[PDB]
Amino acid sequence: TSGLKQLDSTYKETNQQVLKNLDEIFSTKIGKEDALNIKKAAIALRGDLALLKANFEANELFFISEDVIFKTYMSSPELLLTYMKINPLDQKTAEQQCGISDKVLVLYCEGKLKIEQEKQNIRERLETSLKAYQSNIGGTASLITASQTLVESLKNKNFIKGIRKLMLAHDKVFLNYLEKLDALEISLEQSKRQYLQERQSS
Repeated sequence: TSGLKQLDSTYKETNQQVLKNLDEIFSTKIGKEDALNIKKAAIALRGDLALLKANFEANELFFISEDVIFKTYMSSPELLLTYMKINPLDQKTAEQQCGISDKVLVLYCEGKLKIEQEKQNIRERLETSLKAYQSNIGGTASLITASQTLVESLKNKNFIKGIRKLMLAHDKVFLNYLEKLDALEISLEQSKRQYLQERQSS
């Protein structure tokens, strides 16, 4: 989806601007431990913003490499079956879980197992992303209080909305990988099914 790179881009741009005006937004004689709190919030918000960007960028990185997998060995049962022949699982696991006589049925079984593994990896990533986001998005609120004009705080509000739109979009990419792998697992069984109808002709 190209709406992704759009959201991505708007985030990056306006995040750069906020980091630029950070000294200005939080700007600094007897009750001036309040100025400490201000410099405290400033420091905290840098950290929150940075951990958020770090999370997105780790995700953009996984997507590039994950997408290739869905163009290659996870693109069809035919290709996964091939991958699995060349790249079989260790003898322990292929015995505990895949000790069946037909050598082709072992490909199908090692295949399903591979899809399962991939699903687990993807959900863990989505979970890590979620946790990292949730623990940092709240700190972003400092921006509203710290803005001096109402006009400026509504700019910051709209900035934060970008963060959330982009994050929602990332969640959807994860969920969609999980969907593709589930559909693949079905195709693989439709494939296993035909193999068994074709096997009963000999």
